[PDB]
Amino acid sequence: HGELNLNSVPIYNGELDFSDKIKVIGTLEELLENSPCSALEGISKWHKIGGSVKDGVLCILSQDFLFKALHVLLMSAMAESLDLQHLNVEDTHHAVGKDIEDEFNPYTREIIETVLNKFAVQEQENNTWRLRIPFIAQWYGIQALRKYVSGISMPIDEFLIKWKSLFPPFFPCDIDIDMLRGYHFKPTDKTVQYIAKSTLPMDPKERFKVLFRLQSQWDLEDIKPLIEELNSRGMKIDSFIMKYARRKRLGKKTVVTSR
Repeated sequence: HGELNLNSVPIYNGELDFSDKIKVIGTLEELLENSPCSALEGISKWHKIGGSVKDGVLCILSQDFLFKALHVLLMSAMAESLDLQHLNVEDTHHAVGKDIEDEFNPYTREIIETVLNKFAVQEQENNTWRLRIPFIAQWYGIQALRKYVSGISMPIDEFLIKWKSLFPPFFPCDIDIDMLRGYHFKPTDKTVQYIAKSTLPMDPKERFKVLFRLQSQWDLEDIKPLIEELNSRGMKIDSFIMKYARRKRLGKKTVVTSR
């Protein structure tokens, strides 16, 4: 089957008393034993979907709670001047809990560890993590697209500001709309709009037709992640595009338009 069996794995959205509002899995070892995948596949996928444990219950963080956890992690790590290139769970967990004392702190050690396993890579020195900064930047940008430019467009300079304002002050990343290839289109060359690739036509002629209505000229790198799902012959993407559209290679940039 190749995937984890999430049948009994509940979604955690920051609730106060998770174990009572929830036939539970308590351990990742248990989940792997009951899953039709290898241990390495199961562990890797656990990290990508944001699997965690809360109140002894194996769970999966909701996308809203994962966003909030990453955001407070980044604010707190900058506020304590942690080394974003050498983070350990202990300092990071302490940094986020420092100013959460009078109420409910859902950001336990395991939640912190889930965020780091999703947005960071562990170094083969200590039990230490290095943030994947461009990946975090892209993930923020995707949230900004969905919130601000779902069904309407926005000038590029205004969008970049709203995108940048999600980061902690002094966060060491330069952002660039090219990070969001596969998640947006440019209705004009100075505006941007969100697009969800999952909702595009499964017929390639119809998909290219729809994409040229959104944007009459595409850089090949911009349209590629929106069409590659249909390239089942595995050919070079330029040859695939040439079957359904016109290409013109400029200097090094290829521009693609309808035929």
